Amino acid sequence: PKDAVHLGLKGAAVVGGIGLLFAAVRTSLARKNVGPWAIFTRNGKLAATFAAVGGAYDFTRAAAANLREKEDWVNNGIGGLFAGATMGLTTGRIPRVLGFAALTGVVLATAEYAGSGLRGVFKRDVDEYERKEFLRKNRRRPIEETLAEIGEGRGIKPPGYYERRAQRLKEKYGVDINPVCADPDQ
Amino acid sequence: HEIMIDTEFAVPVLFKLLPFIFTISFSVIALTLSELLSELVIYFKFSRFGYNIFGFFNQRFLIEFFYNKYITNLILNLGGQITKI
Amino acid sequence: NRVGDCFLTVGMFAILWSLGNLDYATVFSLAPYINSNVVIIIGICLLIGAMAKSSQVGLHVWLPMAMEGPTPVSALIHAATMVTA
Amino acid sequence: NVEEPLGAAFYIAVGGIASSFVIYNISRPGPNGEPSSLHKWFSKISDYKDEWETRNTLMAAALEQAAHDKHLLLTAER
Amino acid sequence: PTPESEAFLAKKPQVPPTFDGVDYEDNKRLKQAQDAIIREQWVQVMMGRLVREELSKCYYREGVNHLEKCGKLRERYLQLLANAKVKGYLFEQQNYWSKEN
Amino acid sequence: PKIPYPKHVWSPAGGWYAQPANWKQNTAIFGLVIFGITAMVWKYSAEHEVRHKMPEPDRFYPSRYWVKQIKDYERAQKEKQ
Amino acid sequence: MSLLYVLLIIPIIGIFLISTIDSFYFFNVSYYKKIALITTILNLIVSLIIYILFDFSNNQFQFIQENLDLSFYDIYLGVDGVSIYFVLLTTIIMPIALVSNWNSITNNIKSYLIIMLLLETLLLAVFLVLDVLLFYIFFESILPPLFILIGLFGSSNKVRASFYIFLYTLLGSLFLLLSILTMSSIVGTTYFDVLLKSSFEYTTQLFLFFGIFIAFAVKTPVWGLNSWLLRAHVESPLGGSIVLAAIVLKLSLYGVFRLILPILPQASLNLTYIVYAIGAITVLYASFSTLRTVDVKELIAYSSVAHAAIYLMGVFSNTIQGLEGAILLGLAHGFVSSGLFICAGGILYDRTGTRLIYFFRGLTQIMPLFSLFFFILCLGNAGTPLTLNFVGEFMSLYGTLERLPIAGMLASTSIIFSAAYSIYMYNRIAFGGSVSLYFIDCFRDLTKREFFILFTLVSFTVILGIYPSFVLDGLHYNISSVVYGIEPNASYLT
Amino acid sequence: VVKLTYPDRVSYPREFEGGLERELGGAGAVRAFLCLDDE
Amino acid sequence: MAGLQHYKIAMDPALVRLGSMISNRYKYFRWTKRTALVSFMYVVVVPSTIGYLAYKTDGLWDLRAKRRGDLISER
Amino acid sequence: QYDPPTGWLWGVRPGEKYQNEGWEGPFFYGFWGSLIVFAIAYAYKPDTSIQTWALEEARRRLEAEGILEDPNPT
Amino acid sequence: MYLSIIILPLLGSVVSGFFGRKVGVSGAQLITCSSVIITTILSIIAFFEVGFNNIPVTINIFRWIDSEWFIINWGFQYDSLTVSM
Ligand SMILES: CCCCCCCCCCCCCCCCCC(=O)OC[C@H](COP(=O)([O-])OCC[N+](C)(C)C)OC(=O)CCCCCCCCCCCCCCCCC
Ligand SMILES: CCCCCCCCCCCCCCCCCC(=O)OC[C@H](COP(=O)(O)OCCN)OC(=O)CCCCCCCCCCCCCCCCC
Repeated sequence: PKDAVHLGLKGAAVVGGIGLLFAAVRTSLARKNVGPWAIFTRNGKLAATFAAVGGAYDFTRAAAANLREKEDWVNNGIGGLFAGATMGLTTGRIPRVLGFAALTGVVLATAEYAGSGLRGVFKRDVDEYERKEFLRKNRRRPIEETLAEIGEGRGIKPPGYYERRAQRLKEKYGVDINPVCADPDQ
Repeated sequence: HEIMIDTEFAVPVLFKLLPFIFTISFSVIALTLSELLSELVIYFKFSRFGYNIFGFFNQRFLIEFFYNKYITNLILNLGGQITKI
Repeated sequence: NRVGDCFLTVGMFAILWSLGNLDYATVFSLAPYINSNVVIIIGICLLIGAMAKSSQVGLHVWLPMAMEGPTPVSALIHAATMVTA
Repeated sequence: NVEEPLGAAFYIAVGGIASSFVIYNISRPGPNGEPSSLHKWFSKISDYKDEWETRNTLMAAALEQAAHDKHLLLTAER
Repeated sequence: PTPESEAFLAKKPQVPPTFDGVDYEDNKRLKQAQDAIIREQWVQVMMGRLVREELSKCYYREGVNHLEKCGKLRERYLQLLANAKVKGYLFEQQNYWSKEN
Repeated sequence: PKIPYPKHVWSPAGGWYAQPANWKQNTAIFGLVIFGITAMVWKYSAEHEVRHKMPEPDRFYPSRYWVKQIKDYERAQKEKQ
Repeated sequence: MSLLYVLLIIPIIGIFLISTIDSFYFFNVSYYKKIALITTILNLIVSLIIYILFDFSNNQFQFIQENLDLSFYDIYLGVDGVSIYFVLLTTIIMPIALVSNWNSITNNIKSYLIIMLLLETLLLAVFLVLDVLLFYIFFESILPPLFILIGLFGSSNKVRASFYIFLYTLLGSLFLLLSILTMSSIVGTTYFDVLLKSSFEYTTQLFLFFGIFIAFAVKTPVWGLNSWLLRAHVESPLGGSIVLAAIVLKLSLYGVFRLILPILPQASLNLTYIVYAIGAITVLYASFSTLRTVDVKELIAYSSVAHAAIYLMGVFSNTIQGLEGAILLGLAHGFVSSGLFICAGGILYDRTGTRLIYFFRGLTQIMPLFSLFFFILCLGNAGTPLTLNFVGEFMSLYGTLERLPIAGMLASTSIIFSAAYSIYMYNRIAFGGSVSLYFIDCFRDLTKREFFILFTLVSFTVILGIYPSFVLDGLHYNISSVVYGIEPNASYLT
Repeated sequence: VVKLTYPDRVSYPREFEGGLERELGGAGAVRAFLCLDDE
Repeated sequence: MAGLQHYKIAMDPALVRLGSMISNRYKYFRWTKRTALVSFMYVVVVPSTIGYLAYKTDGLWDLRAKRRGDLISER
Repeated sequence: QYDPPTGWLWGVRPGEKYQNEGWEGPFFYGFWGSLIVFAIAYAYKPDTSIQTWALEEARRRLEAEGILEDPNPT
Repeated sequence: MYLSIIILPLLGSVVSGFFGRKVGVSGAQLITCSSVIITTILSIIAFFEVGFNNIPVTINIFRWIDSEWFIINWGFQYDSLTVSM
């Protein structure tokens, strides 16, 4: 388990701090003699918007892990989905709320599923020659291994298919399979 | 599925000749209603009951009306939506 | 008629699926033995095709409108031969 | 008083049907199931008794080995 | 039996229709097996086609009496129709199976 | 009366009131062509038809005069006693 | 020298002659077009010779040349039954497409001929290469010439059309390339006779399927990824349109038989319901919008979308008849869409300068020869029996039905709706009153040129509609190799 | 109205020796009435 | 007007203007409740319905050589 | 009363004759000539279809069973 | 004769349609009516051969569609229903 509120606060701080930095650059780059307190008067919304998004991101992903009791890539998706919605909330247009949510959710989930090399990669630390060798000539597999993942039917009828179907049909419809004979003399 | 034996022997004679009795009589009824009467059918036509009956059967149970409204024009409007929206 | 053609095609597809081909001798030699639900699927399918070509109440509207052709067409095509397909 | 000639399309259709009948008849294997003079030529030119299999096998093994070499070079230990 | 034609022998498989004990690095031997599985499926299929042809002749021969005189071909065709199908080699190339399992 | 129409429009079926002066001669050739093709079709049919019962000798069955299957049977059946 | 290399070399020679003959003789542009046409005839003659020698029941690639000089990217050429008919379609279509533009290309004629000749070489190389990465290289190579062809010879909206087809195809192809590169890394090559023996693990297959499917759905195209076609197939010059709909749409279909069926069997079978929902949706949506399309060339372009949905569903049927029917429909679509584009983009457009349906009516009265071929073509588009279109639609539809009945039943509704838009478009143009009162001048009927490109295309669809064995006999053995499955008493013989 | 007033069958169903069982295709196919339950 | 000289056509300005509106209509699409509902129905709902039905009936039935005493159902 | 058959085939007015655009030679003699030749060549092409080979083996196997009569008995 | 019934009306149709300019109005009527009347006589003869003598006639010319299990021929069967129709 994890504290969604506590983790969300840290998320708001990290990205609000970055937003505050970008707020300072806008204030520094102002042309008119506005002053040092332009940080929270003109550009203040920028820092607030950044704190709102990264806080929402860290809250909803932390909450998503707590609700599902799982730690997988999906949680980064809903976190981005909520963070993107918060980004679009500032514009005030419903399509931008959804579209911005979708992009943030998709991008952040895709990065987490594939493990983007932004900070390190999943180092195999194994014999790569043996890995590629095994995948290369694994030409024939046990049939059950295939059947475990595509199943029976749809043209996949391994030997003994009919006996199992006979058994399967009896357990469901309560009917014994006795096909008729086309030859009167039998 | 054989019925022909019962059709030849089991059918009562009244129901065998019933079409001919009806044919030979409604022909008299139809031929008398015209060229002798000719106002009675008119009285029926100019009744609201008869007027509606006449129109409904003249308009073929309104099938072409309902087919055109809810099938043909339905497909054309589906295409209009797909192309435009 | 193409609406009825679509149902006739699925019925042919159902015959092919069950019996391996669609020549008359094969179908009629194996008919007593095939699954009774299969016979219904094929039978209903070829009944709907028959409805359109023989202008039964569901798919009838074309035949009255076919009277727009020259008169010898109505006698030959839409009264005597093709309506009987 | 104008006369309409049969036209070139008449001779293509009639000639094509006549030519199809003639060409089909002369191309038959004859009363016995023996190939004609031209039948033996077409069978001979497109023989390839084992040519495709021989060449295909040689190429498959060569690209097999080439993949082996690249796998060796690409997975070499740093 | 009908003699095996000169053309027929040129395409007759020299290997059994199986993938057991076949070295997949041997290109020639693998393609030989694939050809044998494919050809065997077609033979079973073409067998049904010939049975159907005989059934067709007896139906038009026995007429009313076909329901009684064509049963032997009738049974044969249904058995072939229930069993023969061109399924390819590629499931059996990728999936080995044992009877003792 | 008869409708007016453009004389520049060429149609394979003739056009509007088309009858060439030589229509009988042309009809004779085409009918001859039709006979020739039909005869070829007749020859094919009389050789490739299949029957499973043959007609009785005294019955009106004119195909017995050209169909190969029946002609062979009748010729072979004449060898009796 | 292999006959397959001769196939790729002849058009390059014609390009060389076209670009140099000014130094041996102001040369008339008729000479240029004569060179290009004879170049396509010789390429067709070579493909006919190959087919006469081709063997129908060999699982070895035929007419291959040994290299023994391996490099990083070597062009290996080979042919079997599942590619031989696409090669024939390309070599028959290309001369007809050249004659269809004989008069309508008035400026930059040398550039037009060189692009079409280069297109011939590149499209042929797609069908003949024996390596999966070679397939991508030829598949993508046709884009710059196609971009230039549209932009130099297209109609008023040619810029937007040229950009759409380039960016759509590139975007989809980039997802296919990532799929191909993953295969190349696992197996060590993409040569067919090596990769087809590999057995990718199921999760790898799923993510390989996505990426190859994204590209093939952009190129089919499926409905919703098809606005590039509605632009490019309309704005293109007539010869460009014939090549784009007769051969370029067929690339994704032949691509399924090389890139999905042998190496992704488990992902293909597990995802067929997603493929079938998209193919079913495409069949209905495209049909309804075709019924409301008022640009005559756009209407013929949209019907290509509906037909390609049926061959796509037939190719995922995993049944012999569905797979053969898919190839049969692909070929029949090539003859019919070529003829209908000639009728609209080449006969109506040249005479009127417009493509709007509202201006046409009663053309039969003055153009009987056009209306006769146009009607036969519209029956082919409706899949009328005696055309190769019925044989392909029936076999494709039967395989789709047997694989997934609800998807086949919806796909079958095409028999009703293809008739609807084909008959509706025929009636409004050829029939539907006397000759349109918008025509100030009278119109001449088909010229000899127009007659003999329509007659030739109509000849192919009808002859193959009556004897489709001419293609099926060379398809049966090779197409067996892409089926996935087993019978219980037929498999594992001892 | 028809359901309330439609006559009962006025003849016993026709019977067939052996039910024509062999000539109707054997026990695998459908046969004719033969000393079965009444109707 | 487009390369080769074509025949004189009484090009009706209203019909030409209608043709121009159809080519340029994409430039004026907007998201409204109506357009979003229609777009969602055609793109999501109906396809997902066919997809769900195709999913649930995949492998349900087989007709081949099914006799009396057998079932079309396989699953 | 009937009219004489009229009309300008290929739009050639009755005074003049058809003018060749330059495509007719290659298309009629090269394109169509080659297709006609190929069709004749195709009559003499040997049958290499899987059906022909498989029918012959199927006939022998059904001769082995009591289905087909053996022309060469034992 | 049995094939000649099939192709004779088709032959007249292509002369009437694709060579109308050659035969004109009267030639077209003479060829079509002749080609249909001759077919009708052969049909009456066929009705006696097939129906009265109970000899069905099978005719197969060339295969139409040949795929694994489906073999559809250009083939015709004459039986009692055929000659009745
Ligand atoms: C399915 C594709 C086609 C395969 C079959 C190919 C044709 C086989 C032969 C068909 C019979 C012969 C047709 C003759 C042509 C009709 C008369 C004619 O010349 O038209 C010109 C006529 C000329 O008529 P006109 O001679 O009266 O000239 C004056 C009339 N106007 C004013 C128009 C000039 O053009 C038309 O008026 C009608 C245009 C449409 C033509 C209709 C096509 C006829 C062929 C139908 C094909 C049948 C397919 C069968 C269905 C498939 C089976 C499942
Ligand atoms: C709307 C159109 C629909 C068309 C449907 C397609 C047709 C199917 C329905 C009709 C079937 C009839 C076909 C003809 C059957 C017989 C073919 C034939 O001509 O056979 C004769 C010839 C030699 O016979 P052979 O096979 O050698 O027998 C000995 C074997 N040991 O064998 C040959 O090889 C000769 C081949 C020559 C061509 C055959 C004749 C064609 C007749 C039809 C032509 C119609 C077009 C007319 C064109 C205009 C004519 C004025």
